[PDB]
Amino acid sequence: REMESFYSELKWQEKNTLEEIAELQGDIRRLEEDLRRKMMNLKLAHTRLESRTY
Amino acid sequence: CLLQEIRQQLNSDHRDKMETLEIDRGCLSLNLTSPNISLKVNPTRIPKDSTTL
Repeated sequence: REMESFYSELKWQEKNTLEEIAELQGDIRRLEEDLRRKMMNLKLAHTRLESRTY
Repeated sequence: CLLQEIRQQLNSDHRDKMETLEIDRGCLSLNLTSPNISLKVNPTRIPKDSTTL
């Protein structure tokens, strides 16, 4: 009885940890795409300055 | 003679303002996803002209 209670609890914690890992991967890829979008805005500002310096 | 010289200087000033308007309209027309954007070398520099308003 004691052994099977502990076994059931450990699988429930396995389930919740796997769900958290999946949703944290989704947030990681959203952060990673917003890095490149901000790089695009940086390129635009640099070429506006060097456009006006002619 | 004096009027000829004054008109020469005003012609030069008009040319400068037309070229200025043209470059500023191009800089406004640029946006995202445009094929001319890039990271520019030293974009925060101040050139030798450096006129104030």
